[PDB]
Amino acid sequence: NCVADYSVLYNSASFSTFKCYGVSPTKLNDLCFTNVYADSFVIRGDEVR
Amino acid sequence: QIAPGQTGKIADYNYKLPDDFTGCVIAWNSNNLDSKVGGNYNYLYRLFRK
Repeated sequence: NCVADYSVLYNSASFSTFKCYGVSPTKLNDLCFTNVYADSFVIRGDEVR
Repeated sequence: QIAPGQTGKIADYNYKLPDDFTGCVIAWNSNNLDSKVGGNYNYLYRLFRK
């Protein structure tokens, strides 16, 4: 129940692992979704793989 | 980012490589050639394009 601007994240120039699976990273701004689930985390470097 | 099918500020806003490349991208370190103590700002980079 809110509008998502994924360009702020995609062009945030602060990430390093912005991989997308099943959706083109550049096409979130066009697609509409029933809901998102954002899972918070804190893991080590070698383990981001 | 210098390889076909990729994205990023260089791959999207500097120099796009088509998905059907035939060639090689060769690169090496240039720490002792291109860097100076006070900073070498002679290499320019864009972050914004239409």
